[PDB]
Amino acid sequence: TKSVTRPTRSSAEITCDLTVINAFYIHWYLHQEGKAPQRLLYYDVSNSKDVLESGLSPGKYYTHTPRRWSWILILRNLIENDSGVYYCATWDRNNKKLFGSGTTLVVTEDLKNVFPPEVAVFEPSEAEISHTQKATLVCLATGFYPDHVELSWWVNGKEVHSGVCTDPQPLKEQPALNDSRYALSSRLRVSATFWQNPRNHFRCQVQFYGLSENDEWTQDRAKPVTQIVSAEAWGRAD
Amino acid sequence: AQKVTQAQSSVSMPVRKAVTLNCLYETSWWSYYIFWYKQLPSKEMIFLIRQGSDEQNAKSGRYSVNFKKAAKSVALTISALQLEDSAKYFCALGDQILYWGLSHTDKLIFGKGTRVTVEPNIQNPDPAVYQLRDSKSVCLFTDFDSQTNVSQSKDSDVYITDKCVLDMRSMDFKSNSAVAWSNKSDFACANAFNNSIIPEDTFFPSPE
Repeated sequence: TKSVTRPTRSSAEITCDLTVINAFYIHWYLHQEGKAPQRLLYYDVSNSKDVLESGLSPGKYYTHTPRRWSWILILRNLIENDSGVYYCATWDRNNKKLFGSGTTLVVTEDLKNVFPPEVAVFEPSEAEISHTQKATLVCLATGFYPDHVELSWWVNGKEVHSGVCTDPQPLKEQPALNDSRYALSSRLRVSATFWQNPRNHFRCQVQFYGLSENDEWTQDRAKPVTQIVSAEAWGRAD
Repeated sequence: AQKVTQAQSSVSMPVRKAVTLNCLYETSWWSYYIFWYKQLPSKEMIFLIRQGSDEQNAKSGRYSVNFKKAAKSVALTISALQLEDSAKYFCALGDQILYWGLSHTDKLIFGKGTRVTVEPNIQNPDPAVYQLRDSKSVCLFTDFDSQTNVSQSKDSDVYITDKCVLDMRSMDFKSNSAVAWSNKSDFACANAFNNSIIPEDTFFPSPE
């Protein structure tokens, strides 16, 4: 699963990670939130050409084939309605249509709308430590756009997928605005004796997908590129 | 006319209990296929089961489809309903064009999709609201029964998330949790959850 953020009136590349046994026709689908997934086009591998659905402008979608098994869909003149999850698909001998991974696209008019997340780690309440005997630790990232974020817990230099939970989709700091920044929260729960050990290191790591080196940024502040932002804490003696 | 419609609003069903997803289609073709797919939160599209037009009712693993040919209705049913079964589910139709049979150029016709969020049944409810201190703060609502709804904040200045299921694979202990915070300096952890319906036995720490 990949994340791509692009400004309007530009080009975007969508990569297909699908492994195809027999390569004949490579289908492209688009899934937009609150709508049904639909095929935009498919690629004829033998004839090397694009077959577009009715109503689509020629030249809008182009699938490039750099290598034998490689397929990349290129979009032209990006508009905000191009935003969504793009899948590559193929039929198989089993009479099933396989969809390789997916990639979420977000197109914005102003590139000034992208913000890196501000992460903060919050120490467990002593009450729950006494009452429940288990300490709950909370990390939350705020003021980030677009929606693309990956939150990971790191304990003592190692990632822990157990005893951790994250919200399925981020909140909206400003529900009134469509381009408004997002807020996400996560939880990590460990035993009190493990939390009360000061040698134990706790770090909330958040992967953010921003601008690239090719993207131009003329603004005064720091360039909102693809960035890693972490907030760390140590165990309490009590 | 080739179409697929899923009317269902997001459905919530507890673990170990059965849930049924309704999908109805309209097709002019004599022979066809119906597909069900599972879309994970990571946006991974996964195949589930396929129902043939002239085939009998398809049942594979924990998935089962009730097929009514005259009614043009397929219903997917998940019996066990694990926690990992929470996903948006889609109903698809194989779309013919050529009259002589299906082609590899043909496409799927997708419904709007129906999201399924399973509720873990909580063995030992211990509803409480704890206040967490930052490193420089946040109120936390945990250990509450899954039968409890979480209503989002009325005030735009305060933010409230939804329930989140934590599972410790060691202790085999599962918990629901919610997070609420605000930029207000004097905001308190007693008032925050007022809009949501909460147990009367909910514990609060002695403030200090």
